[PDB]
Formats: sequence, structure tokens, C-alpha cells
Amino acid sequence: AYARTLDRAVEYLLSCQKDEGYWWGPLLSNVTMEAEYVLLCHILDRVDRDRMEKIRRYLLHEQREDGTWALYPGGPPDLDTTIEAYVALKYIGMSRDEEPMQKALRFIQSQGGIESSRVFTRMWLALVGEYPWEKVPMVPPEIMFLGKRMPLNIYEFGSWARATVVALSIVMSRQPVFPLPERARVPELYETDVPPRRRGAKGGGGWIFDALDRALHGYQKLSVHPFRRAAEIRALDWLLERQAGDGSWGGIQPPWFYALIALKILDMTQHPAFIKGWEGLELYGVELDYGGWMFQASISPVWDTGLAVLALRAAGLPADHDRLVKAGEWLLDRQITVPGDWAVKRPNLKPGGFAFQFDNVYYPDVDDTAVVVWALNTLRLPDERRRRDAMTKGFRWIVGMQSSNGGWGAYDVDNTSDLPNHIPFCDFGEVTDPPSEDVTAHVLECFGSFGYDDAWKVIRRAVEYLKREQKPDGSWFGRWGVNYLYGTGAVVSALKAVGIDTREPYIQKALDWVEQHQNPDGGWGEDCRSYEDPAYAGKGASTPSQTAWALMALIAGGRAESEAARRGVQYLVETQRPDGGWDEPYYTGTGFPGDFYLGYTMYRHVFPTLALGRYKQAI
Amino acid sequence: AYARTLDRAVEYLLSCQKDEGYWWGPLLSNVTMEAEYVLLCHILDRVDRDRMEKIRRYLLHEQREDGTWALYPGGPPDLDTTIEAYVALKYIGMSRDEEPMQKALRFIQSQGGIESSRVFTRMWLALVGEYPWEKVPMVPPEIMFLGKRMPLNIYEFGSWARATVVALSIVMSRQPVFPLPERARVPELYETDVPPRRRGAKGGGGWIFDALDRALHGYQKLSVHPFRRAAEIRALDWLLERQAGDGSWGGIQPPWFYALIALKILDMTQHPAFIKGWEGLELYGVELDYGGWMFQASISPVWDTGLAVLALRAAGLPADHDRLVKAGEWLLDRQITVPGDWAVKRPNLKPGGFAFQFDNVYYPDVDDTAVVVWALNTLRLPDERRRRDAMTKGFRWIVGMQSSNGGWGAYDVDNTSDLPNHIPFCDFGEVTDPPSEDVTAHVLECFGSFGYDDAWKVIRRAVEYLKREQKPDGSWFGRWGVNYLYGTGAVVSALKAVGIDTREPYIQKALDWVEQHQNPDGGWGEDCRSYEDPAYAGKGASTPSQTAWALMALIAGGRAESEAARRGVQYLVETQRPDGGWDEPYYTGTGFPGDFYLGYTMYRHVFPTLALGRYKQAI
Ligand SMILES: C=CCN(C)CCCCCCOc1ccc(C(=O)c2ccc(Br)cc2)c(F)c1
Ligand SMILES: C=CCN(C)CCCCCCOc1ccc(C(=O)c2ccc(Br)cc2)c(F)c1
Ligand SMILES: CCCCCCCCOCCOCCOCCOCCO
Ligand SMILES: CCCCCCCCOCCOCCOCCOCCO
Repeated sequence: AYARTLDRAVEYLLSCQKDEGYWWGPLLSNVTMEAEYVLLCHILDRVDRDRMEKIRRYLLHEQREDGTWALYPGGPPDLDTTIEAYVALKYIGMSRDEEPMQKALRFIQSQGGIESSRVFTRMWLALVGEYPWEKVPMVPPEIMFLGKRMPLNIYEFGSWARATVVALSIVMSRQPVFPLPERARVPELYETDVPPRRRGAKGGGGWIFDALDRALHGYQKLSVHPFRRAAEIRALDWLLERQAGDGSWGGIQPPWFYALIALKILDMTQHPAFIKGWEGLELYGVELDYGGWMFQASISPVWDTGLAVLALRAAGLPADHDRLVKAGEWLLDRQITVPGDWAVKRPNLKPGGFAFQFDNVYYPDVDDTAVVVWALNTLRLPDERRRRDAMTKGFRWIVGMQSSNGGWGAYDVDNTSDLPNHIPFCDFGEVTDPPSEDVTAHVLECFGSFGYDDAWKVIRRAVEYLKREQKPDGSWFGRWGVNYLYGTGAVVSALKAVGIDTREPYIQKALDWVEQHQNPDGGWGEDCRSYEDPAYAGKGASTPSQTAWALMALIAGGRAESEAARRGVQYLVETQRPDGGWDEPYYTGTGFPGDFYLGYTMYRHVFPTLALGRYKQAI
Repeated sequence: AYARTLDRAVEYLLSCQKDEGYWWGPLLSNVTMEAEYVLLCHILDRVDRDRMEKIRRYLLHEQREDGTWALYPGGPPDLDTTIEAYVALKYIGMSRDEEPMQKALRFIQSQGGIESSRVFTRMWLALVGEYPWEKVPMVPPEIMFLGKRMPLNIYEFGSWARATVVALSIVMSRQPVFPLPERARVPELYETDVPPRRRGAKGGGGWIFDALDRALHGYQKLSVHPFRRAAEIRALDWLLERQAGDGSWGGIQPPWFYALIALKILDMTQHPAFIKGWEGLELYGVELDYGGWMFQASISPVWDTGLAVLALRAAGLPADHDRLVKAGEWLLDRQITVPGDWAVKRPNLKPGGFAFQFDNVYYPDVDDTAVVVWALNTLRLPDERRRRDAMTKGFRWIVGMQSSNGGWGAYDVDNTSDLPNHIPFCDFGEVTDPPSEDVTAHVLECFGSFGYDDAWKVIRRAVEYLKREQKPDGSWFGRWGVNYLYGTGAVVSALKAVGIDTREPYIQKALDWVEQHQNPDGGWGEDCRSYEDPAYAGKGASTPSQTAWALMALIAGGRAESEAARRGVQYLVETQRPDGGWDEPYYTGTGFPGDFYLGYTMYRHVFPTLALGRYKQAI
């Protein structure tokens, strides 16, 4: 039955594999990457008329009928995203008259205007002179002086937040202004009567910070700020020490962009670091077939290659398949062997993790390290010395990274401080990196491959953590993937692998939940709204990936030979394309709950395969 | 008569001009650059059989009958240069047996062996494990803590010294060892009965540092060195901050190589600085036509382009010559507009100097700045705006560099501390950058063209400086060019340009000295020995450059219509090659009096033209 689905899915995946032997699907986010790029180019005085044209095509193409832009496809209009897209276009050429510019302008107005957008948006606008700097939460160079164990030192923030904060402290330190030509000034972003509805600090504002901010803004005004020259040079130095191999910082868009702005502020355009940073940008860009161009928020090669392998194996290919080997060898050269920023909490831990992207040695993550190691543990390579070797370093590093509660975070250990969540500046997404159910589940499944189990103290501490986190309805939240369908699938699949008894009550209470959310069309789906309003948990249009996820939670808990189970397999079988692929016009990836969503291009192909591979196993 | 000669020299130079519009002659030094590269490659584990071949044919081709290598051509065998070339070869393939390995080994031994070589040589050997680290002068990371105004802080050393010291402090901090395979171990460098005759610190040993070093080597042995981790990172960051545009450090070989070694030590072979630093190396290499390969100690494009222009103008071509304009435009894009290290003594000085090489913004020198500005002054470029403007910026940067005595140094102001000259480590060449007669003369000659006479207090302070420095026999020492013939030509040619009276006594006492040293063959020549033993001042085989120098001192002081004057012009007119060029198998350039000599390829072509250009003027 489904067997021709598996055969077609396989050959397809294999067609996607690059030569070097890895898979790499583009990462989808939202138009702010491109809009901010347009502005970075203006700031760095490096505008390419031809590029802008491809950009403008994309920006419009992405705009909706109502004239707004959202975070995920089919999502509510977003103010920040639309403001930034609006200014981006008006600068590229569009006149505030044109139908498209018209619609958006009226939406931005209906919302209270520029005064209702996040810090980043008002800050970007501050940079081109269309918004007062005095009204932007202040982050000072001096933060560089807080020691390792101090409230708010840069190591209390999550990896991604950290590097951005440092880059910005230099920029906010000088509060520079790169004027836009009159042609693109956007005063009209203020023309509204609607009351400005401002978003506050992610975790609630303490009148303390509010005051501290006001304090910092006045201080900024003095004629002399002692040791500030130093604070800066401490930041710049922190920056130059980490710049990734591809010229980026952390392999993510934000700190990368800010770090480049920062060197321009510091008159260092002709310094190796600035040059590598500038030209490394091109690797993240993507030429869209319909004429546009988009910039990736980050890149997922290692991650794609990792899942790719596991799916093709669970799906059937021999552990020594000449094509799967190209991948194994490739993954081995990827392992990171030097102290990262994680070393600050675990100095006697031996380097051995992996990154999400190509070259990013200072920021390996537990999620990637686990999937890559586990994946290797399923292949038979030529240099069995290295495979054995690599797997252990990664493994010992994963265990070394386990946080206090028994679960794993993404980049750091016990990055659970609650302090950063209240600063005025922090009003967008997560800012700390605490342990999550999904990353933890992926670790356990990994250990479980090697056979470790409920008997080992490390694994019990974890399962205790998962048991305590389980939601009332027996579902598990999905931190890096949308959402409860993602998390529950991950946990139940893991708990099954670490020997736990699939019959337990809390486990059953979970599968019931999964069978209970199947759409009429057989498959499962969960809309990104499930982070905002609970009435959406497990509800949403069916997707090949989210179906595949619910399928694993069932196949894992024994219910493989079920109705909902066989009904779901039908969905994947029916909806597959003639080439073996799958379509998925929705986002199933999560950047930050409620604020940033991602589209993982390979999920639609890999997971359906991995689920079908495991179904063909239960038989 | 001479006109056909000049006419040909002019067209020859014009044929050497690269496309972009600049001239660039290879810089010749000695085989240590290549021998050290071979070792750098071993250390960094990046050996290319094919290069080692070219490097071997080259080292061999440079060895002499007696089986030794010298600093300059026709110079006395050099122990350091030979030891290093010996080890280089033995590593590439040569067996201690073969004729070359034999003759050199004998020389080496007859000198006391490895124990008689400079610090660098014993240090390089220490790095591959053929010499104890404990016996090498120690320079610690901690030197990084001495403040701006403290005995021995890194800013008391000259630009070139400084960067090397920083790079090394990190290396000496770890005292790493990269073992050579048994095949190349060189124990035989110790097998000698001759008493090891060690060279001491440049200015002299103080029993203090002699103690303090033992001090350090002792502290080096402890189990704990507080704040050293941070002393190191200071040196690391210091380096990351100043890395040149081409990935080098200071555009010179020493700090560049040591900085790379230092990064490797710190597992930073995955970092942007090191990558760019490593691939930058190819630009300095040179493919030799006989199948050899040599690495330049530094590169002189700006410098060549500068004189090139001045010679072609003094010779005749229109100040608006479409060919010189390509050069003018090029030189304008070269001007450095950011605070260098010189800013540490002159914070309110506006950047406007130029560098010796292509991209080296942190280290512009007065010599280049002066020649480039002046040469531009003799042109008419299509952008009288930028031309007028740069000259002014550079002018001021020159003016603001004028040291305490009125005379300029190369890279820094009053870099006259006498302290560094006594450290055990400093036993090779200069280590500070005090003002010299030649740089000062080139500055004066620059102002001169604008129209600035002896009225201006600026000028006078300088001329006072020169007058006081003049040697007993009316000659002027040559710091960056060999030697008294160089200096004296520079001075007298300058004093003439700043309005001074060519008839004065001290001036005449100079020209007489010129006339008095003319070699019978009509020209002038000065051997590099004139730095070691006074007998050679103004003595040595006649060269096209040195002749042209003595010719300017004469044309300047009125004696253009003289015997020695027309006799010298005869020499150039004749010795000139059929293509228009000139040959010059000797070095006329000075790296460090007595220790490091350079061969400026373009000197043989540019100066004879410039001297003939000025003779065709006095008529
Ligand atoms: C799925 C499994 C693999 N997993 C371990 C890696 C995937 C997560 C990393 C990719 C996301 O990268 C980011 C991250 C953030 C941002 C911010 O906007 C941000 C927001 C706030 C701040 Br403060 C700074 C930047 C961004 F733009 C991109
Ligand atoms: C005439 C034109 C203008 N003039 C100012 C520029 C020409 C001089 C710069 C070119 C030479 O550069 C150097 C310099 C040094 C060294 C050292 O060996 C050295 C030895 C000891 C130490 Br401690 C450090 C480096 C070197 F190898 C090369
Ligand atoms: C430079 C001192 C050598 C000691 C290195 C151990 C550093 C441990 O890492 C601490 C955490 O900071 C993250 C470092 O990654 C940055 C690279 O810095 C370069 C060499 O340390
Ligand atoms: C990085 C803080 C910005 C203040 C720097 C201006 C300091 C003036 O220079 C002092 C002398 O140090 C030499 C600097 O050249 C090195 C580059 O460092 C990067 C930016 O200054």
C-alpha cells in the first residue's frame, strides 16, 4: 500500500542531497530580514539597484490582499513586520500613493502607528533618523563590566540575545544617525489618532528598570562618561573574538547585522572582520524563481543532513549505503572541538557538539548535537575509528550540558535567570535559554539509541522533568516546533526509546490526546496560533510534517495498528506528489513562541518519510 | 648626449607600470624569510611538496661557493642566516652529507654552533624542539599591562618591534613545541668545540634584565600565574584589532608569522583572522623564473609609485600626463583616514598619512606620506578638489608628527626611549623609532615644493636638527638607504629645496666629500659594510642608484656643471641597458644598520632617471 510512497519519498530525498553529501533546505521567516537588509545597505552605503528590484518583487509578492504582512502564512497582520516592509519599499521606490502602500499605511495607522511597534522597529527607524533615540530602551557598553556571576552580566542572556546586546551596546553608545533622503522620509507613520498601544518587556516591567532606563538616558547626555571608551573596546573585542567562520556572528541575522553596523560606527569598514562580515552575507541570500530575493534568518544544513539520514535509515537504506556515507563523513568534519561560550558554565567539559549551520564553532546546540550523534550511531562508516570517536565526544558533551532540572536547553546550562526578561529593551521573543521538553526528548531518544535507559541516573532525572512538565491534557508544549503535536510526538517517541513503559497512564493520556485531534482529512495540523490562544492547540490545517509527528507518537505508544493511525498514513499516502515530495504551505517551525516563526523546507519531505519508515517497521 | 639615455629610461619605466597605475618592485632581503616560511608551514601543518621544491632550488641558488649565505650580495657569511637556511634544507630533503649541507655545516660549527645565533634563530629552533626554551630571552603576556606612560610599555618600541613582541608574548607564554621528524633533527648544530660567542642586547646588558629574565623563566615554572589568562587575551585582542587589510600584521614578515603561530596555539585555526591571515601570504610570494620561490620581507608599491612619478616628472613628462594621472588617482585612494597607533602620542592629529604597502591603515609612515604628497604636488589631476584636499590632510599629518628635535622618525613621535634596547630579547637590529636625517630631509624637500622657506619655524627646527647631526667629514648617515651617499644626497637635495644657501660652509664641506669619493669609473658606490667599518663610507662598487644619489647632492649644490658631475652622468649614460633600464647586483637599501639589508628593485631604474632629469634641468 504505502510502500510505493516510501519508495518514491526515498528516491526524492536522495535527489535533493547536495554533492558534498548534505541536505540543506532554505529557512523561511518573514519580510523583516529583507526590509532590514535594505536598511543595512543604506547605512553601509552599499545599495545595489538590481538587488533592490529583486527585493521589491519579494516584498510585494509576500504582502497579503489586505495589504499587510504576517509572521506565518495565514497569520494575522503584523504591525512591526508591516511597518518595516512599508519603509523598506518606500525607500526602494514606491510612492505612498500606490495601492499597496495605501492599504498597509491605513493598517499601520489603525494600530497607533510607529509608537506601537517593538524596540527593534523603533530602533531601526532611529538609525535612519525617523524616530528619536531618546525614546528607545537604552543598553550601555558598560554592561560589559558585569562579571560572570552578577545580575544582568551578558552570560545571563541566551546565546542569540547576548551577541546582539553586545553589538548594540556599541551602537546605542554612539546613537548614530544615517539620514534617509527626503524622498523616503516616513512622517506619515506618526499620523494617527488611535491611542498608541505599546508592548512591554516580555516578563512584566519593574518600575526599577523603567527608572534605570530613564537614568541611563540622562547619563547618555553628559559631557563625560568615564571608562566608556573602555566598555566599548571590551564589546568590540568580545565581538572580534567570536565572529564566525562564514563572517557572520552566531550564524543568525540580528547580531550579524548589528555587528556590521557597529564596525561602521567605529570606522573599521576596511578591517578583515568587516570585509568578511559583509561578503559572508551572500551565502544566506536566496534567488527566488519568480524574480525576488530573500535573506535567510539562519541556515539549517547540519540539522537537515541529520534528520535526512535518520529518516532515510528508519525508512530502509542500509547503514552502509554509499549515499548515506557521504553524509556520515561530512557530519564528522562538522563536529566542533573548541571551547564555546558554554565553557563559561562548564570549563572542564570536552568540546564535541555540533552547530545548526556550516561554520559556527562557538555556538553548538544540544538539539543538533543529539540528532547528529544519534544519526551517526545508525550508520556504518569506513573510518570506524572516527565514528566511534566522534559519537563519544558529542555524547559526553551532551551529558555535560544537562541543566539542573534534568532537561536540556539549547545552547547553555541553567540559562534560567529571570532578570533579563524585564529590561525595557527586551520586548520581542525569548531572551534566555532554559531547558525545554523537545530538546530533552531528542537527547533521551539519542541516548536510547545506544541503549541507555530508565536505569541510568541521568535519564531518570530527565523523565522526571518531562513528567512534571506535561500539560493537563497530557500534551507537551513544543518550543522549537509548532507545537503540542510536535512536542508530544517528540516526548512519547523518546520515552518509548529509553525503555519506559508505553502503557503507563500519563503516556496513554497523551496518545488519546493525539488520536483526539485528527482533522477530518485524516492527517493532523496545528496552527501557529496555538501559542497565542489555547483554542488552537492541536487544531489547524493538516500538514505532512505535523501529521508525521502525530504518527510517531502513535506508532511509539503501540497504537500503530489503529484507525487514527492507519487513517493518518492514508493522508500521507494520498497527498504525496508524483515525484515523491510533499507540499506544506504552512509553518511548522518555531523561533520564539508567539513572536517568531520559521518554515523548515525539508520537514515536509523528511518527517513523512521518517513516520512512514517507522510504520513499515511496526509491521 | 644624455637625452637619448633619459629618453630610454623614461620609456622603460613607463613600460613597468602596472595597469591600475602603480609601480611595484619586489623587495629583496635574505633567505631567512624563506627558511622561516618552511618552518611556519611545518608548525601549521600545511606543507606543499611543490613549494618546498621551489624553496629548495631557491635557497640553494642563493648559497655561495664557500657554502654560506649573507645579508647582502657580496657580504660576509652570516651565521644566523646560514643556520636557518641549513635547517630549512635538511627538512625539505637534503642529507647532512651532500656538498652544500657539508660546507654550511662546517661554517656553522667554526662559529660556535647554534649557541652563537641571535634570539630569533634559537627561538625558531626552540619552536620545532631543537633547542631548550629555558635558554631563550623571555617576553611575557603581562607586558600587556604596562600603561601608556610606563617603562617598557609596548608603545616605547617602534611599530615593527611592538607587534612582534605582542604576538610573541602569547607564544612565549605557552612555550609550545612542534617536533621535527627524526629525519630532520639537527643535533650537529651543537657539535663544536669553538667557544660560543654570543651576541648581546643592542644597547648593552644591564645585570638587572639579566636577572629579571631568570626571574621570568622561574615564574614561568610555577603551577599558577595569576591574571596571565587575561594578559594573554589582551595580546590576542590587541592583534585582532590591528590585523591589516591583506590579513597580515604591519605588512611585514615577522609579526605576521608570529601572529599566525600565536592563533594556532589558541586553537583559532577556524577563525576569520587566521584564515585571512594565512591566505594573505600568497600575495607576498614571488615565483622566480629559474623555478624558485621567494617570500618578500615587505612590499613597496606605494613607495615605488611615489618615486616613480617624481622621477618621470623631474625627467620631463607633463604634470598632467594621462599615464601619471592613473598613478595620481591611485595614490589618492591610498591615503589612510583613520587613527593608527601613532594616535597614542597625537590624539588630536587628523589622519592623512600613507603606508609603504597596499593595505596597512594602522601604520602610515612619514617617509611615504612625504614622497606621496610631494609627488602629487607635481601633478594636475582631473579632480583638483580631492588632490588639493588630500595634500592638505597629509601635509598636516606630517606637520603634526614632527618630533621633539625638529626631525621626523618613521612611524612614531619621539619614539626615543632607550629602555627597550637593553632587554635580552632585543639582539637584532633597531627596536625603537627615533628621528633620522633621511626621513627628515624627505619631509623638508616635500614642504619645499609648495613654497615653504626657512621663514616658517617648522623648517628651521629641522635644519637645526640636520646641522647638528652632520658627521665630521660633512656627510650625513643613511638610515633607510645605504648609506652616507644616500643621506648626504637626501639632505643637500632638501636643504636646497627649503631655500637654504647652497654656498654655506657645512653644505660645501658636504659636496666636497661627494666629489672626493667618486669611483674612477665615473660613478659612485657604497658597500653595506659602511655600517660595520668606517673605511667603506662612500666606498664600494659603483651602482646606478648610489651614483644618481651623489649626482643629486651635486646638482643641488650648484656643482651640476662640474667634472665629477658630468663624469658621473657619463657613467649612467653608458652603464644603461639596451632596454632603457639599469642593472644593480648590489643592495642599496637599509632595513637596520648592520643587521638587515634590502634590495629595492626599482631604485636602479627610478633614481638614475630622477638624477638625469635634474641634470637636464640645470641646463
Ligand atoms: C530546531 C532545532 C535546531 N535549533 C537548535 C536551532 C534553530 C534555532 C536557531 C535559528 C533561529 O535564529 C534566530 C534566532 C533569533 C532571532 C531574533 O529575531 C532575535 C530575537 C531576540 C533577540 Br534579544 C535577538 C535576536 C532571529 F532572527 C533568528
Ligand atoms: C624607505 C621607505 C619608507 N620606510 C619607512 C619603509 C621601509 C621599511 C619597512 C620595510 C622593512 O620592513 C621590515 C622591518 C623589520 C623586519 C624585521 O626583521 C624585524 C626585526 C626585529 C624586530 Br624586534 C621586529 C622586526 C623585517 F623583516 C621587515
Ligand atoms: C585566551 C586564553 C586561552 C584560554 C582559552 C580558554 C577559554 C575558555 O572559553 C571561555 C569562554 O569564552 C568563549 C570563548 O570562545 C572565544 C575565543 O577566545 C579565543 C581563545 O580563548
Ligand atoms: C574602540 C573604541 C573606539 C575608540 C577608539 C579610538 C581610539 C583611538 O586610538 C587609540 C590608539 O590605539 C590605536 C588604534 O587602532 C586600532 C583599532 O582599534 C579599533 C577602533 O579604534
